[PDB]
Amino acid sequence: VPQTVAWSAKTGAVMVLSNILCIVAGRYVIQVKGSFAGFGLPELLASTSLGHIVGSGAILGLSYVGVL
Amino acid sequence: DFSAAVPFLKRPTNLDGQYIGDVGFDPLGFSDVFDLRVLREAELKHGRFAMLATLGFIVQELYTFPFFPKMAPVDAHDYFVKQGGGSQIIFWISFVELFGVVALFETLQGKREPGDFAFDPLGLAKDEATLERYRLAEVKHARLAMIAIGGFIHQYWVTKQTVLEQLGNF
Amino acid sequence: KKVSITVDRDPVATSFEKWAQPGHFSRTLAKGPKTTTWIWNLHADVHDFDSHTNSLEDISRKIFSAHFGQLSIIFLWLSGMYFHGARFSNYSAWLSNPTAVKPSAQVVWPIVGQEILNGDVGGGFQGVQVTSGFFQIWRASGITSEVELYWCALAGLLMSGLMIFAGWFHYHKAAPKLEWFQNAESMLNHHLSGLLGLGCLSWAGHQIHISLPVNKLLDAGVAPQEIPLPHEFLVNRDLMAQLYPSFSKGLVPFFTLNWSEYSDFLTFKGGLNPVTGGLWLSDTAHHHLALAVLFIVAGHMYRTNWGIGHSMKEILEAHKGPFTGEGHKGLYEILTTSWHAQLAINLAMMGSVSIIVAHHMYAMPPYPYIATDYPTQLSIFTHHMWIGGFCVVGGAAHAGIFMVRDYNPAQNYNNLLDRVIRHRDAIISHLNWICIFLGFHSFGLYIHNDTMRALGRTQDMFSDTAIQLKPVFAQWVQSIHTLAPGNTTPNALATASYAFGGDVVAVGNKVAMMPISLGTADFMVHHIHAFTIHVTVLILLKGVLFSRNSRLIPDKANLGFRFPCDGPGRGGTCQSSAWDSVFLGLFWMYNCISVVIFHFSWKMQSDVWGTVQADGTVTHITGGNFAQSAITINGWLRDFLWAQASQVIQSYGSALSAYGLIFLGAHFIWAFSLMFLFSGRGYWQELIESIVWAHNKLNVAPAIQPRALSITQGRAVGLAHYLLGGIGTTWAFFLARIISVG
Amino acid sequence: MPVAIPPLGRPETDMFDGSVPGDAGFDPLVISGWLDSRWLREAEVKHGRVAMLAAAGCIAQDLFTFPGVMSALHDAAVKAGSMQQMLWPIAILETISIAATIQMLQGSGRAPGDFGFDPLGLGKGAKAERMALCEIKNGRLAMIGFSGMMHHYFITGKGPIELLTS
Amino acid sequence: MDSNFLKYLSTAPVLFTVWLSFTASFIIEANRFFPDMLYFPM
Ligand code: CLA
Ligand code: CLA
Ligand code: CLA
Ligand code: CLA
Ligand SMILES: CC1=C(C#C/C(C)=C/C=C\C(C)=C\C=C\C=C(C)\C=C\C=C(/C)C#CC2=C(C)C[C@@H](O)CC2(C)C)C(C)(C)C[C@H](O)C1
Ligand SMILES: CC1=C(C#C/C(C)=C/C=C/C(C)=C/C=C/C=C(C)/C=C/C=C(C)/C=C/C2=C(C)CCCC2(C)C)C(C)(C)C[C@H](O)C1
Ligand SMILES: CC1=C(C/C=C(\C)CCC[C@H](C)CCC[C@H](C)CCCC(C)C)C(=O)c2ccccc2C1=O
Ligand code: SF4
Repeated sequence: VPQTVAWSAKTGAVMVLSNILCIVAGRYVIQVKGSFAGFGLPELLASTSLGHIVGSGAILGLSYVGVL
Repeated sequence: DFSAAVPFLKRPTNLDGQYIGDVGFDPLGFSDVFDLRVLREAELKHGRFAMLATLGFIVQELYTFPFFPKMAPVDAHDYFVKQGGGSQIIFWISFVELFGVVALFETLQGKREPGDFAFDPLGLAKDEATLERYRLAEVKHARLAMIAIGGFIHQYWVTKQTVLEQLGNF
Repeated sequence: KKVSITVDRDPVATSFEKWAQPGHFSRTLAKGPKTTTWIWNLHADVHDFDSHTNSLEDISRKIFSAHFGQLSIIFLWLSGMYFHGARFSNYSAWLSNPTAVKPSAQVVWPIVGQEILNGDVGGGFQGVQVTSGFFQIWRASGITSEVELYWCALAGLLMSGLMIFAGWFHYHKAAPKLEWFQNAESMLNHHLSGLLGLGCLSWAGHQIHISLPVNKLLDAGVAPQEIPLPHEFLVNRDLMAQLYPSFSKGLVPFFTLNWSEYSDFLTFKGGLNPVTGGLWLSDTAHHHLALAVLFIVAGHMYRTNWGIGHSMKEILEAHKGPFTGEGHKGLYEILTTSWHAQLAINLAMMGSVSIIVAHHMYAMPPYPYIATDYPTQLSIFTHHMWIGGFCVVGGAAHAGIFMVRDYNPAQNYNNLLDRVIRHRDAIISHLNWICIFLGFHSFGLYIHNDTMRALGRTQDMFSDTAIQLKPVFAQWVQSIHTLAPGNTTPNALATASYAFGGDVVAVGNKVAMMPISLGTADFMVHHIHAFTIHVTVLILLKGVLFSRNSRLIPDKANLGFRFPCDGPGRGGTCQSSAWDSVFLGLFWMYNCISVVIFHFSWKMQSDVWGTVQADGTVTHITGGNFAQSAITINGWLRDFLWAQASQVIQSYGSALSAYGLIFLGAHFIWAFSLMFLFSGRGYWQELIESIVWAHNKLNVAPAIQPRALSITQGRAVGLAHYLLGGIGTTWAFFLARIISVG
Repeated sequence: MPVAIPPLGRPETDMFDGSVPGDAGFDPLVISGWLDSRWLREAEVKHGRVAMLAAAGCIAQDLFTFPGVMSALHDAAVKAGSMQQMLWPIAILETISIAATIQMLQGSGRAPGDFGFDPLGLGKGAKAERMALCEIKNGRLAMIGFSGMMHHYFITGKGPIELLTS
Repeated sequence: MDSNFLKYLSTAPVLFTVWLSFTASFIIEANRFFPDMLYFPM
């Protein structure tokens, strides 16, 4: 079984970083919606949902490879 | 506008008060899809069965015919399944229910009220106002006995005691 | 918003008037019969909604409500199976002794001696043995009593009533508008995330919370009556944690991404459960949970009222290259306007999925005690193979219907459809050549082997003891999949299936699964399969691509999808429609699926299924005769057809005698079909003229003038009785053989 | 008009027209602009009334118990079957509230949180609007207050007033 | 009873199915109460 870790501040840091990266990426690449003008609740929900998806994948992968 | 019984619900459009006992109570909207004549015939039939059932639980446990063994009414269903009286009662109810089918077809043609079987041999309703008053009384007793018969049967299933002994202790 | 709910209220009055007017839906048919042909026409075009009206909205409403009606029928059927399992089955005795009680959920009444069909099925029970696999499904679901089966039957009946009410409501009371139906993105989002995703998630919930503890107690040897009820597994976390200790940790490991804590009930074991011979239920629970996550993620792809999401029209129009002109442009309009194109795609996909189900369900048995239930395995493989073949040919048929009816060349200029039509001759010619090549170099190997074995030259045959045709690629793939645990799937304990290689998983002295080796005979029969599939594709694709016109008939689209001919001219134009191509492709599908199921039956009986005895040797049902006999047609005739039909022809006077009767009756219906297939309409019309004279002589000629069946109806009736006869013959033969010997 | 936070201003939605009771100009995520107004108002009033009953319950049960014997009370009353017997009438009342909220979203004359119930007559006339404000303010405070008493219980296994006096 | 429903019940497939089921039920009940009648007893 691949090693997963208990919740810590590192897990929170990775999740927060992935969420913020996905929020900025969603600001830049979403075609149909000063830089945060037009920023609405569905776009925030989509970006934070991708942020949990990317953060979960990154946390599981870094726990797999030993970076924790 | 709104229902007379439930003040925060709108009045169902097909509940205009033509049927005695109407307080505009239909939150699931059964009258919006189904024929109200059929629903009222079903309500009165279910209720009259339940009224006779509750009176039967009271009398049939107070008194029992000498030509029958003594047992509880719920066990009496299972006994008369095998003895053959229950088949006789089911047969005669079915026989009357064939003319009930004919009466329901007459109701759907608009030639008969949804509860009118023209059965008043003792002449108890003389004039109109008495008939509306007894209609409201019958509808209320029908609904009340429909709740009460389920109460009787389920409480016997849990306590294994009849109504009148359950009244004496707890 | 753009995606919204638009509904018309009370569009069609609920009335019995049109029930008394047969043919009301068609202006041609509403005039009433004058000939008997009308009657056939009344049953032939009735659910062909687009030919009754041109309004897409009314067609869509009819389709939605008919789908509700089909769902009601399916729910009634399921409720029937649950009820007949509850009341007329030996399911409790089977739960106590799965390896020795034959499943049976049908009991016949004694009338004319048919009570002999109530065979001694074990468990103190007499009935007809059933092979649908419902007992194994209910054991996998954790159903331990017949009371639960009664409640399941009630749930099925209630859902059937709900579906039929929904059909009446959504046609006759509140019919959605055309704009509601034309939301492909919203429908895909809801059906991917809500239907498949939440369905997988809730079934994973049932598997984790109900199926795993009950089946763990069953495999440990606990009697079904002493197993706790499922709600006790729900509320007593200590009882759950006795079997899986990670349940003591609750839902904290899920939300904190400490998922490995759940490794005791979410596993990646692979292989099979040694006690039951089925897949590990923990593996299935992780599987359905992972599928739920993937499906819910996939259900957020497509654009809806809010700005996020993909637009499928943009995706299609962006994918275009130098070989393909305008590319995938115009396909979104086709697939949002033509119901027949969607039916073509979905029927093709559902058929391919059913075929995949048959392969993957024999090879990795998913239910407890289903692997050693050989009649169930053979029945479900054959059944889902047949359903798959029928649905694939139906996808081709409704593709041809789209091409004749709904195709518009103005909206299809230089896109992929237009370019496919414009090089149809190259496509069909290359497919024709590859079909002839496959036929020669696959079937002529069998003919060559027949001749060599008949001429006494065994060293000149294609066999493993002779000139060899080794299936090296499939053997290499088998070696890879055997070497995969620990190397390319390092966290899997065992192989995905033991059919690729490994140990002999045996349950109750019967082989659940063992390696399925591939030799010269397997090479020849897989290339026979490739030949038959390519020829079926040739027939169906030639019919679809030449449905509108050809060099023979330049105005074929004006004649329609379904016409008998364009007359004896041009040399003869018989069977020129796309419908007739579907008619021939159904025969070739029958041939293909028949060879596939024969290969399956012989290979499993010869090399996989059997009894395990002392020193670990496996005695197979036919003793390994496939390697030397399946290389000739004589070997298929003698060692498979002649040898294994002994059980169905000696079934008279036993419980399996119904299979012998159905065997004879299916041979009869198949032969009866050849009267319709080989003959023509004019003979029967003149014979009917003479019979009409006979009835006219006695003044008993009918007012509805009797006519011979139409040419298309002659073909359709011959094909229907042919398929029924052949499939019924294989049905009776398979079932009698595998019930007797397995 | 009350501007809760001056840099972000007052959201331009169907809500914050000023007719809705209890508006402070506070909706920074602008959830009102994406979900219906009456649904959110009904949700707020129902959450507030349930939390008011909950906080009053925590205080009153810690003061006194009905004759005959927090989260442990939920577990022990489920084991007693009390919670099912309290789920059943609440379930009935909530199925009629399903009906009422469906009609209100369909556009009937019912205001959100209004169940037509005023036996004392304290609402009739000019009071109710202010009372509505009072209700919603108390409702919001209840959602804070109970949220203390449970999590505090999670720390101590102790009731909030009994924690306060100890 | 609705005349249109009766007219639907009078259609050829419904009446065919009902009449053939009725005939089949006669044959089945006759063979249930008097089985194995290879011959007319004389
Ligand atoms: C910090 C970043 C980070 C790191 C280090 C990792 C690291 C890892 N991830 Mg991970 N991941 C990340 C971010 C990260 N991920 C993000 C952001 C996501 C999105 C949510 C994912 C989603 C993800 C999934 C869903 C999975 C992983 C898995 C893995 C492990 C891969 C094991 C392996 O060899 O692959 C396997 C290598 C292969 C070659 C296998 C092939 C896989 C399939 C069967 C083939 C499908 C391709 C198909 C044929 C189509 C190709 C045809 C084409 C021509 C069209 C590895 C430890 C896997 C895992 O945990 O396994 C235990 C796994 O299932 N990751
Ligand atoms: C999450 C929402 C959702 C779900 C679950 C479905 C589900 C379904 N749709 Mg669908 N649909 C949706 C949204 C949804 N749709 C939307 C938004 C649109 C408009 C764009 C459509 C438009 C649409 C059309 C036009 C058609 C369907 C059809 C179907 C059925 C496919 C056949 C099948 O597999 O049935 C078997 C699967 C089942 C789950 C059987 C049970 C059926 C009931 C209705 C499920 C209800 C579940 C309920 C929501 C939650 C209760 C479960 C539990 C908590 C008690 C299936 C029931 C087809 C059909 O057959 O219509 C009748 C069809 O023709 N849908
Ligand atoms: C999702 C499934 C599906 C759906 C909804 C449709 C829908 C449709 N198809 Mg299609 N089709 C399908 C699957 C489907 N098909 C498959 C799988 C095939 C391949 C066999 C075909 C082959 C096909 C052809 C070749 C044609 C259609 C046609 C039609 C249209 C009218 C059908 C009609 O009125 O028949 C009314 C219903 C009947 C006549 C009942 C048929 C009864 C069958 C033949 C016998 C059943 C025997 C039974 C199973 C076992 C009996 C044994 C017992 C006696 C012992 C309609 C749009 C026709 C059309 O004109 O389209 C424009 C047309 O020409 N389809
Ligand atoms: C056993 C009966 C039988 C046989 C042998 C064939 C043979 C053939 N059919 Mg056919 N068909 C049949 C029954 C049969 N059909 C029936 C019952 C139907 C009714 C629905 C159809 C409907 C049908 C359609 C609709 C199509 C075919 C097609 C084909 C061809 C496939 C290409 C191929 O395999 O080339 C290889 C040839 C063979 C396997 C034939 C046997 C030759 C063997 C190998 C020995 C050769 C020895 C040599 C010639 C000896 C010379 C001796 C000298 C004295 C002459 C082929 C000519 C397809 C076609 O023509 O396109 C490709 C096509 O589209 N058939
Ligand atoms: C419709 C209608 C009617 C009505 C009505 C009803 C049912 C009236 C309901 C009135 C209520 C429930 C009023 C408000 C309660 C507010 C609370 C509990 C909020 C927070 C408490 C906190 C934070 C606390 C506390 C604390 C304390 C003290 C102690 C410790 O624990 C610690 C802590 C510091 C946390 C009637 C029938 C009358 C008729 C009328 O014509 C109209
Ligand atoms: C199987 C079996 C048998 C049996 C049996 C039978 C007959 C079993 C049970 C039957 C029935 C009818 C049960 C339920 C009855 C009524 C209920 C629940 C009413 C609730 C009313 C409420 C909540 C009112 C609420 C309300 C209130 C307060 C006022 C406002 C309105 C409303 C909101 C609606 C035998 C013995 C016959 C035969 C055999 O041997 C075995
Ligand atoms: C036999 C045959 C017929 C004759 C079939 C007749 C016309 C159809 C018979 C249908 C019957 C009347 C319906 C069902 C028959 C039942 C077994 C008994 C009759 C029931 C009556 C009450 C109608 C064709 O018309 C035909 C047309 C084209 C190619 C081949 C053929 C062909 O082979
Ligand atoms: S034989 Fe029949 S199908 Fe062929 S051309 Fe003549 S009429 Fe048409």
